[PDB]
Amino acid sequence: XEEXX
Amino acid sequence: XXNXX
Amino acid sequence: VDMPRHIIVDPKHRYLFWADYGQKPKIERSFLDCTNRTVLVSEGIVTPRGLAMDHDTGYIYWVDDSLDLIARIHLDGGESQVVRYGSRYPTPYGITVFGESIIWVDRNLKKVFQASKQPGNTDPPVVIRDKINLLRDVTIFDEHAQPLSPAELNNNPCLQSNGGCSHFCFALPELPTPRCGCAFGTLGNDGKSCATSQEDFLIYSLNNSLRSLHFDPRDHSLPFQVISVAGTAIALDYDRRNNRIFFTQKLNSLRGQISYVSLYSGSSSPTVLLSNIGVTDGIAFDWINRRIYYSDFSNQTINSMAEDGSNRAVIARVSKPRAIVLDPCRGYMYWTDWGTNAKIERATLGGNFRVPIVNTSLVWPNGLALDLETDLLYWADASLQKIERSTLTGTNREVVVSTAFHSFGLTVYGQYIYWTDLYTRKIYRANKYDGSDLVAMTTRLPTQPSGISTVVKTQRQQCSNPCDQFNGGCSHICAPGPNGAECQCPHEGNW
Amino acid sequence: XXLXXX
Amino acid sequence: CACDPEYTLESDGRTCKVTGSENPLLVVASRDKIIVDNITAHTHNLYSLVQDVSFVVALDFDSVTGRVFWSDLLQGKTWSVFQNGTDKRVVHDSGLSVTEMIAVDWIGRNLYWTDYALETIEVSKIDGSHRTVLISKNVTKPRGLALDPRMGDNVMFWSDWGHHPRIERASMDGTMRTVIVQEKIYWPCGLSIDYPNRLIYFMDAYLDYIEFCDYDGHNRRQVIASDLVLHHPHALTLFEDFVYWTDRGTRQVMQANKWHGGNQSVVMYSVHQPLGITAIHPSRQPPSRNPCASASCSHLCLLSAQAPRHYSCACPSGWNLSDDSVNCVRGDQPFLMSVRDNIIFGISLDPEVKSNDAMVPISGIQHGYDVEFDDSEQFIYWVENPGEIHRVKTDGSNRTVFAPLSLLGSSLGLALDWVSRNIYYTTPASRSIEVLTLKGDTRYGKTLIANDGTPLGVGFPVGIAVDPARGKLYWSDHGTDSGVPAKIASANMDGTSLKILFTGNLQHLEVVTLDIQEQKLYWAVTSRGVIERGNVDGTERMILVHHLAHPWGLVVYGSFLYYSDEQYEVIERVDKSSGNNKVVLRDNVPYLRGLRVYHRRNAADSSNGCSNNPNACQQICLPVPGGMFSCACASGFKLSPDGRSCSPYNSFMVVSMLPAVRGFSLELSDHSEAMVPVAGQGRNVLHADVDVANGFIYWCDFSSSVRSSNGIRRIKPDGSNFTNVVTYGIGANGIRGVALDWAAGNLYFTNAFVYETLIEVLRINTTYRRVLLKVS
Amino acid sequence: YYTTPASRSIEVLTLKGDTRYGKTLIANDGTPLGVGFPVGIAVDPARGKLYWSDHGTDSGVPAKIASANMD
Ligand SMILES: *[C@@H]1O[C@H](CO)[C@@H](O[C@@H]2O[C@H](CO)[C@@H](O[C@@H]3O[C@H](CO[C@H]4O[C@H](CO)[C@@H](O)[C@H](O)[C@@H]4O)[C@@H](O)[C@H](O[C@H]4O[C@H](CO)[C@@H](O)[C@H](O)[C@@H]4O)[C@@H]3O)[C@H](O)[C@H]2NC(C)=O)[C@H](O)[C@H]1NC(C)=O
Ligand SMILES: *[C@@H]1O[C@H](CO)[C@@H](O[C@@H]2O[C@H](CO)[C@@H](O[C@@H]3O[C@H](CO[C@H]4O[C@H](CO)[C@@H](O)[C@H](O)[C@@H]4O)[C@@H](O)[C@H](O[C@H]4O[C@H](CO)[C@@H](O)[C@H](O)[C@@H]4O)[C@@H]3O)[C@H](O)[C@H]2NC(C)=O)[C@H](O)[C@H]1NC(C)=O
Ligand SMILES: *[C@@H]1O[C@H](CO)[C@@H](O[C@@H]2O[C@H](CO)[C@@H](O[C@@H]3O[C@H](CO)[C@@H](O)[C@H](O)[C@@H]3O)[C@H](O)[C@H]2NC(C)=O)[C@H](O)[C@H]1NC(C)=O
Ligand SMILES: *[C@@H]1O[C@H](CO)[C@@H](O[C@@H]2O[C@H](CO)[C@@H](O)[C@H](O)[C@H]2NC(C)=O)[C@H](O)[C@H]1NC(C)=O
Ligand SMILES: *[C@@H]1O[C@H](CO)[C@@H](O[C@@H]2O[C@H](CO)[C@@H](O)[C@H](O)[C@H]2NC(C)=O)[C@H](O)[C@H]1NC(C)=O
Ligand SMILES: *[C@@H]1O[C@H](CO)[C@@H](O[C@@H]2O[C@H](CO)[C@@H](O)[C@H](O)[C@H]2NC(C)=O)[C@H](O)[C@H]1NC(C)=O
Ligand SMILES: *[C@@H]1O[C@H](CO)[C@@H](O[C@@H]2O[C@H](CO)[C@@H](O)[C@H](O)[C@H]2NC(C)=O)[C@H](O)[C@H]1NC(C)=O
Ligand SMILES: *[C@@H]1O[C@H](CO)[C@@H](O[C@@H]2O[C@H](CO)[C@@H](O)[C@H](O)[C@H]2NC(C)=O)[C@H](O)[C@H]1NC(C)=O
Ligand SMILES: *[C@@H]1O[C@H](CO)[C@@H](O[C@@H]2O[C@H](CO)[C@@H](O)[C@H](O)[C@H]2NC(C)=O)[C@H](O)[C@H]1NC(C)=O
Ligand SMILES: *[C@@H]1O[C@H](CO)[C@@H](O)[C@H](O)[C@H]1NC(C)=O
Ligand SMILES: *[C@@H]1O[C@H](CO)[C@@H](O)[C@H](O)[C@H]1NC(C)=O
Ligand SMILES: *[C@@H]1O[C@H](CO)[C@@H](O)[C@H](O)[C@H]1NC(C)=O
Ligand SMILES: [Ca+2]
Ligand SMILES: [Ca+2]
Ligand code: NI
Repeated sequence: XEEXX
Repeated sequence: XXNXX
Repeated sequence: VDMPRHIIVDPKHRYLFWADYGQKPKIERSFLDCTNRTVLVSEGIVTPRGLAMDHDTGYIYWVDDSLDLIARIHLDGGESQVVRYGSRYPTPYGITVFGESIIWVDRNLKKVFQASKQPGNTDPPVVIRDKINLLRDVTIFDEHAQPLSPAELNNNPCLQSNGGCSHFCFALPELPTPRCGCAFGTLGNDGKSCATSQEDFLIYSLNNSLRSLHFDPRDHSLPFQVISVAGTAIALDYDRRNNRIFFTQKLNSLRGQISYVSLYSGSSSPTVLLSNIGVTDGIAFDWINRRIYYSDFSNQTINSMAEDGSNRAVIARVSKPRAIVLDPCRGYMYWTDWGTNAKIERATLGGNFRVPIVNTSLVWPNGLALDLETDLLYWADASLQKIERSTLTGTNREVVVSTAFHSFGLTVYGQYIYWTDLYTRKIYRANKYDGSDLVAMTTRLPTQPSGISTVVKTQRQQCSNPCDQFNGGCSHICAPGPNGAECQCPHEGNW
Repeated sequence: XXLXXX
Repeated sequence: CACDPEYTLESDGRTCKVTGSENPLLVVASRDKIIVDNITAHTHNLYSLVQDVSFVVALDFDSVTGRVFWSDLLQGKTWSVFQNGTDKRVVHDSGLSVTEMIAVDWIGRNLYWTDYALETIEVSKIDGSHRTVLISKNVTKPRGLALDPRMGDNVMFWSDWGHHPRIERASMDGTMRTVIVQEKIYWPCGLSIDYPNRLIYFMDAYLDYIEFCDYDGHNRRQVIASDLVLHHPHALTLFEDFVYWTDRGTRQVMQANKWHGGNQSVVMYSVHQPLGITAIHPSRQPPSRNPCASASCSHLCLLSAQAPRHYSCACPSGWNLSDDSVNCVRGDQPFLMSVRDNIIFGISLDPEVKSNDAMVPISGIQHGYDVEFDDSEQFIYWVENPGEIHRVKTDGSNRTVFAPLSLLGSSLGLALDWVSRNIYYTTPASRSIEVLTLKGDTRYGKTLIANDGTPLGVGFPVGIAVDPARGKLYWSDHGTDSGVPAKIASANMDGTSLKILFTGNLQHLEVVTLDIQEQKLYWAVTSRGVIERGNVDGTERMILVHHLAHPWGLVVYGSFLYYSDEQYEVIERVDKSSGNNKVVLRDNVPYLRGLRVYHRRNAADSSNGCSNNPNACQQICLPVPGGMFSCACASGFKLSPDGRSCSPYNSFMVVSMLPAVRGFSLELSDHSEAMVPVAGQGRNVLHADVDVANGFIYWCDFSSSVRSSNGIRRIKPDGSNFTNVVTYGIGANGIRGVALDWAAGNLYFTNAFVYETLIEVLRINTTYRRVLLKVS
Repeated sequence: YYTTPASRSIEVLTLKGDTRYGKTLIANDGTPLGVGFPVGIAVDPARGKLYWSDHGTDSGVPAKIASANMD
């Protein structure tokens, strides 16, 4: 539940 | 497929 | 071989032009009925996308994306004049002529151009609009481009009351009288009215309909206008004396039905004979004894009825019956079984002395046809994909068409055998002796052609019926036989 | 089937 | 009745059978498999000839070596193998593209084929040594092909399904070309020859028939016609009173009697469409004397129907047949290399020649934009999408991937420095201009110019032109938002002195090019549809051509300028001083791209520092104006104080992006990549940390969906010794932070579980791992 | 007034009454004076003037600030 491409 | 009208 | 793609019509000169961009590209000119085909351009043309006409000068303009060429030619023929060509005309796709200027669209450049129609002009074209995606065509909407006065149309017929023609009015280049065309049936002696063919033709069943087709492959006129019916029409046979077609119907999963429809000018709704009967896969009419024979598949019975309905009787029990054919003048009746063992069976028309005629190499013998003119039996097996012929004894078995596809209807008339194919959705024909002249009678139909019959205006074999005399001595039902009239009892109980 | 082999 | 020596009359007195033995085989091409059918007595035995096939199309065999030849459509190659399955080796490794059919000349030892995309008929030796285009004149869609090499006939047949379909006959050297069948065909598909009776069998897929006819086209008969058995026949071969054909519509191989078309039966069914078929037997290839056994022809020696010699000498693409008519010389004249999507062609500079056979075509390109060449060694260079540069010789040999260009994106432009042996290219993805060395056995590459914020950096470079003497790069540039303007720019070839030459109404700027002799730049602007000129001084500027649609490529050679318009689908020649004499070279050519002229330029006519002083620099040499040279080093290395040797980049900074990890120097004047970039598949970087003493860079990957893409990795700044550091026990959210203790050798990191978070330690080069804190 | 970059036109629509009436004012002819790719539009009801910003095209029409009467 965080930042990815 | 099947032999029907 | 030809593929006409873009077609234009000229009511003034009374000609029909079209472009062809397949193998052997060309521009063709023809009458309004497509009967005097001539080629205008056939050299230095590849992929003519579109063509247009200026009526006041009588030139045909066309565009070649494969040659980057815009050219024009007179109606009467001669030499092609190059209007515009070169690198700066990559893909002209559509053209039109208005007054002194031509207007065309270019697919690559996404522009609609306007330039002088006269060849050898060197003025750069003006752009009407730009950045239009996927341009295909351009046409002029003007009264000047579609003249209506008789003087401006060279006294064209069909301007008043359709020239008196019932269906179609085709003018001819220099004649003062129009050639009336017929959508269905044949043109009468009156020369402007249409009636039924009054000749021999095929009939076939299709979804919701009974449809008609001429024997001549080069005659495209319908012998009669399509008859519309409720439910799928599965099988049909023709009654000469009353000029009506007896045909069967399929409703729901199991609700079969039998009806008849008249081919006279009345053309009323089809009159029902039975309802609530099982699915019926074939039907035959006895012209001598005036009884109808039909097969019920869902109920494993072949049964007989009078032409009025009335008395009904079982003729045989059969594992999977399809087609039936009758030979009343010799008292014999044939039918096909595609059950656990597939076989063709023969009995008297009373249903007695049942014997199998051919009971080897058969899997789905759907179709059956008997030829009285040569005394041979024909059948079409859908699993083996073959049409075969034999003597009525089944001795001289021969293939007549190998790879027949998924045969269902079969009939024979003159020198040819006609069959319906459920796989390709076409009717084919072939020579009845050796299958040589094989052509497709129909294009790929929109749904499966379910059964086929002839319509014959001449009486068939007219042997004397022994059953009329005191009902042939029987108490209820009687049918002709090899020796004498054979009695049957109704199915309403035990007899 | 369309004639082109690709 | 009588028959040829290969046959014997039977007791019937009118039927002949083969001499005996050899058990004739029938070989069929299905997409994945070459099926062999061994015709043992009356039955059939099916098995695969070869294990490693992608899409087989054509088949033929050689009776003298016992080899089976095939074309693979997806690989773009011709192969052969022995009939027993051993010694698989390549015949043509490049330059085929939808090769339709093959025919082996067992007497002349030659190999003929038809090609659909090239629209040619080509011939080569049975080893594929020498290649030329035999017939291209009126050829549109050649498919079927057959030969009669027996002395006295020496004719070839082919079928064309173009706009005017026909079957043509010609001598096997392509001289006496004539049309034999043009009357009742729509889709001619597959040909075969009955050698004993001298009949040619052909088929049609639209009219659905099989017919045979004599060599002159007269006595034609129908074998199978008006028969629903034929759906879409493709290839045909006959043997002993039978025809075997492949039908693509019904996907099965059929047999029938070759005279009356009866006795029809299936030989085999196929899951895929069966395309080619051939019957392997000595009967299928009768022996004859070889007229060219004693010939002195260099290169190809082709059999011919000419009575005296029955042979003619021919020579590959790019050679002239000398006046001796036995020897051939190299055609050193220039030719225009027309880059297109999916193929690069070599066309003659003469507009009257429409052959496209100046070089062996380079098929199988993807997203083709630009090209370069090195006349020495005769190599052609183009870039491939995945970030590679490929090479091939003008004769189709030595096609290999030369070197990897960039790990950060795909390159667009190309330019070759032919005296220092360097290649300059643009990579608009990473927005840099870099160089790569052609000399030596080891590849070295340096980013020369990068996108800093200033007007002088590259914004989005499209084209490159190099001037070996006077040592300047020129490039065309679309600019960037809030930085670099759309411009024509120049630099020293070492990247030192950035300069803006022209800026103005350039919006859809295309490739730049240079006329070295006149020292003027040329470029095209799509937004205005013009081609412009300009001095390299940046002073004089003018419009040369008007009213273009979408110029893509342009090149200046001699007194003429050649440009290709992608929207007009044309290649045109104009004078380089003005438009004036417009001449069209090619038209109706789709997918046009950049252009280049292959011509003789030598290291003698122009020299610079890097040519005068080889071995001065240990890695890269870059010339600069005034005849001097600058040494340089590959990515990850810095030039030593000696100005000649290379050393690892001791001081730089690390920036981490989600796609990659990259290093930049502290001194802003150095645009080179100070570290070999960590990129490629499986990279999703959150943070990076460094280990200066031991020379390592630690980073943590992240992946929400795919596991094993989570963890900590290490790598040296030179790109060596990649190793996973932490892999086990990563939380649902990955390692969210990394910190290295350079004194104690401890590595701190954070695990991010869904409702928990750990701080952990790991001793480097050691399995000891501990949790320090757990928080919620 | 509104711009339709999909159709390369500047159009008008009527607010008064229960029946809507719409017209296209300027389209993309070959000339630079036409509409290339309209982004913004500002109208001056008095003095009867209409102003728009154009991205231009790969054609005669350049990137420009253009003006026209509201007819
Ligand atoms: C292999 O075979 C090919 C084809 O037969 C030969 O190629 C020809 O070679 C000759 C000799 O080099 C070329 O002739 C030269 O062409 C140059 C370019 O000319 C352009 O303009 C002319 C029209 O004026 C066109 O015909 C031509 O296609 C070009 O567009 C000229 O600049 C050269 O001129 C120089 O020499 C002449 C003659 O002495 C002088 O008068 C001039 O002042 C000048 O010094 C020259 O004419 C010819 O163009 C080539 N043809 C092709 C198709 O490219 C190969 O030479 C041959 N190779 C071998 C070794 O056998
Ligand atoms: C975990 O394990 C890894 C190996 O898997 C270790 O990695 C090695 O770390 C050592 C650290 O010393 C590295 O050794 C260093 O290499 C440098 C590069 O050498 C090149 O250049 C020198 C000239 O400067 C040449 O002599 C040499 O041939 C090479 O061309 C050297 O510059 C370093 O020199 C230092 O140590 C030497 C020896 O004591 C002294 O003489 C010098 O003055 C100087 O202090 C040094 O030799 C080694 O390269 C690493 N190998 C790998 C595979 O990367 C990690 O260190 C270890 N992890 C931890 C945290 O300990
Ligand atoms: C599969 O079939 C091929 C074709 O028959 C076999 O190739 C042949 O193999 C033999 C034995 O190795 C070769 O014999 C040698 O011939 C040379 C003369 O050319 C002679 O000097 C040697 O002493 C030897 O006799 C033969 O040349 C070769 N055929 C060809 C055309 O090259 C192959 O061996 C078979 N595969 C297997 C696994 O058996
Ligand atoms: C084929 O025949 C069936 C009925 O036998 C047609 O079915 C009707 O379709 C229309 C809509 O097109 C419905 O409103 C009717 O209620 C349907 N009738 C029944 C009995 O279901 C069908 O349209 C025909 N299709 C074609 C292509 O001929
Ligand atoms: C297929 O039909 C043939 C037709 O003759 C059947 O052969 C007859 O079989 C009966 C019963 O065995 C014999 O009494 C006849 O003498 C046979 N006729 C001849 C002339 O052979 C045959 O039995 C049928 N096959 C099947 C499986 O029913
Ligand atoms: C095709 O099959 C035949 C056999 O049906 C092969 O010929 C025989 O192969 C066996 C293999 O052990 C040998 O022992 C025999 O001596 C062969 N000859 C004969 C006459 O039986 C034949 O080799 C096969 N064809 C190919 C080339 O695969
Ligand atoms: C290629 O095709 C063209 C067009 O059919 C041929 O040109 C024709 O040649 C014949 C003589 O063979 C002349 O009668 C025609 O007038 C020519 N037509 C035109 C428009 O030029 C040409 O000969 C063929 N060339 C080759 C090499 O086959
Ligand atoms: C197919 O092959 C068979 C042999 O396997 C041929 O057999 C002959 O067929 C005719 C048909 O009228 C018979 O009269 C002959 O007696 C048969 N001869 C023999 C020796 O069996 C047959 O001719 C071939 N098919 C065609 C269409 O000709
Ligand atoms: C181009 O490829 C050929 C092979 O097709 C190379 O020639 C071989 O080079 C190796 C080098 O060790 C020799 O051992 C072989 O004897 C050569 N001949 C063959 C037929 O393999 C050639 O070196 C390549 N050229 C370049 C510049 O890469
Ligand atoms: C039309 O076709 C007929 C029949 O082929 C022909 O005789 C006639 O000359 C043609 N043209 C005219 C003027 O009817
Ligand atoms: C089959 O015959 C039965 C009587 O035996 C009859 O009730 C039924 O209608 C027929 N077929 C159907 C529709 O099941
Ligand atoms: C590191 O890289 C060198 C050179 O690639 C290699 O020889 C060596 O085995 C590697 N060592 C380790 C521990 O990865
Ligand atoms: Ca075109
Ligand atoms: Ca077909
Ligand atoms: Ni562009």
